[PDB]
Amino acid sequence: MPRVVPDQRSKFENEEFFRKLSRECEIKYTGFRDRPHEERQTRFQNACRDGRSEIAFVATGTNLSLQFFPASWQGEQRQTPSREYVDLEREAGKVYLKAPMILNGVCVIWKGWIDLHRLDGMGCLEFDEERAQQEDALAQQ
Repeated sequence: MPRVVPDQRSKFENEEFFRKLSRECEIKYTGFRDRPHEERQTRFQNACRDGRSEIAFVATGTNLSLQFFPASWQGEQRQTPSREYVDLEREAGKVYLKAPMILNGVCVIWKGWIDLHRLDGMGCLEFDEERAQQEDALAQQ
């Protein structure tokens, strides 16, 4: 029972929420900051160390827990935060990340940056055309 639909991009491109979300729109923190927000700033930057953060989406007020790390890491058991997938450097004031997730029978990727002052930023969704193809290969051998 595969999860990839005939046209994964068809849904990621035609689906409404999937579309409005497939794009880029304001985002903010709404995970474990409900209590220690100002600290959450470090909890988030500290979570970026483990390639995992909890970001909220202003588009439709949807909570999202994503795991961002270099997918090209094989055997590297140790978890290291690289600006390749999880940035924590001053490349534009805030820090942006990229993580590959599984959305409605389609390979998706959420990318966005968080502001280290207000604890909010800009997020967006994207579809994976590199892995999407393999789904066909693996699903079809």
